[PDB]
Amino acid sequence: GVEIETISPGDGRTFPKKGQTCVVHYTGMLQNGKKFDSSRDRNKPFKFRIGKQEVIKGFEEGAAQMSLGQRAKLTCTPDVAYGATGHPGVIPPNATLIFDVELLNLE
Repeated sequence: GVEIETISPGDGRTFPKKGQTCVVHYTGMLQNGKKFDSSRDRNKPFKFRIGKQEVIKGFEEGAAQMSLGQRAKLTCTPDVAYGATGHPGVIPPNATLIFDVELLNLE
């Protein structure tokens, strides 16, 4: 369950593919809750690649459904990120995730 609500600008044609490393200024948010993660704070914008199951599955499909310069708005289901177990002390079990994601990559 990946729902994209795109803030427009970018190009919409340079899509991420396999074997590519992409750079994201992500921003976490809990539904009816506060912030829990921000790459904007640490100022190291989280270089990662595609297809190695590094990130969660809900964030993985959202990165492929964007392009260079875009600014999406993720909405993930509990079963794709943590909802059975829950990340200990940081994410409660059966939680719904909200993300502000801007992709400014290379490659």
